[PDB]
Amino acid sequence: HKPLEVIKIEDGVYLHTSFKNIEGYGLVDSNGLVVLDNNQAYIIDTPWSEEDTKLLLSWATDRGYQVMASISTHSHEDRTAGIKLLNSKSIPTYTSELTKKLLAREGKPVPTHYFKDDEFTLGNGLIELYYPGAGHTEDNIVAWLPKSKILFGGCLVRSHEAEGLGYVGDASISSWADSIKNIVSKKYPIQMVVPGHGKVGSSDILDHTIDLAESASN
Amino acid sequence: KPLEVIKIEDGVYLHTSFKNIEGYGLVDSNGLVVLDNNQAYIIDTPWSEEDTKLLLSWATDRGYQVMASISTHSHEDRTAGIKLLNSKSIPTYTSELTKKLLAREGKPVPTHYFKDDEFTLGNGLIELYYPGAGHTEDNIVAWLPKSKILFGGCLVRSHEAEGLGYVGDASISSWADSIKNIVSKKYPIQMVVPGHGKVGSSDILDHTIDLAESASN
Ligand SMILES: [Zn+2]
Ligand SMILES: [Zn+2]
Repeated sequence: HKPLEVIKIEDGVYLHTSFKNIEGYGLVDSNGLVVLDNNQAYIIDTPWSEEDTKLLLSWATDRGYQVMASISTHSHEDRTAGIKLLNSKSIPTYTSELTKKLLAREGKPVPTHYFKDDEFTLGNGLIELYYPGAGHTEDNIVAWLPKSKILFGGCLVRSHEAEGLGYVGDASISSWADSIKNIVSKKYPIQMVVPGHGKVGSSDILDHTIDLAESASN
Repeated sequence: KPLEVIKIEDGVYLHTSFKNIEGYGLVDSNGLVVLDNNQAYIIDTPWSEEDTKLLLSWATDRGYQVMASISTHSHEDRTAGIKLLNSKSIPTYTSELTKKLLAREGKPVPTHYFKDDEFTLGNGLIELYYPGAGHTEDNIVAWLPKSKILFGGCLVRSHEAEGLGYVGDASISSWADSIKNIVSKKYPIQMVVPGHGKVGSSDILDHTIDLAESASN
């Protein structure tokens, strides 16, 4: 597959995108973020593979950044593949309590840290994490970046160009619209929503996602 | 999600296996089981060794003898059902080119292989043909004279497909020429089975040319 791409999307916020070859279908992209605070770096979702995680770490360290932590937004592999490698480098890895326990139940590498409430911050205010309820998975969380006004929605949100909800084998479809409404209730002054797959868009990505969820729910 | 097998004609069964793609949804992949009396031939295996196991179980529970498999190209998916069949002493066939491509990539290799651009399997049951590069450099197709079905694998796209699929190893500018070589065989095609998506008519070929020429620009 083609290798990790990293592109600046705001002052101190970079989009990292990994790619998978899907036989029969084509190339599929997966997004996360790197957030900088002076020379400290925080990774929101790892890349989709251990080797693209290695490239992400090298991106940061070649720039003289110290990688302080990762947070993964649910237990699925496009969010967590790199937890094994970061653990091996002694980089703190974080999920929610629920995500950590799901990983453990499945015999997957676990983060070295977790948070218990519906809200938590990383980087002492830099990244606000929120659990809005089930949708894409029972455990999906979102990250709000108050300085850049970026909401990282992960797979709980769908890009404009997405006509469906994606992989729903672990989804709670009938809960999903309510969980997006919970995000809206936070009154974040969102100017960009970053989905787990596809292109970055505005806050109207939330309304789009509600439409898809309500349609599927029937 | 587990294997599905369904009859699409007397003696011909469609097997469809599924992958969970984690930002897109479920992706299906097709192959065939072709019967001559109780003797069964597999055209492409499920992309999983675990689904191939189930396809073999499907055949032998019905009391069929699995005579051979044929693989249409060297991609990770439709092979290493090769590994499994090899282990059960079931002959596995590919083109010689496909065989060497696998061997070069250190993948499991078929025990059997054919040299020319044409080969017939099962006493006239299955006709294999190499039309040129397209989805891949080595892709072959299988023609079934009895049922008048062409298995196009990923060289052909379903009527519903809007793109050529995974094009990483494609010869896009060679692709329309290769479909043309299939048309040039003048097979009395009643159906075409794509590697992905719904089975359809011979117009699936024209559709594929249209995607290929379009892409070529
Ligand atoms: Zn997921
Ligand atoms: Zn292929």
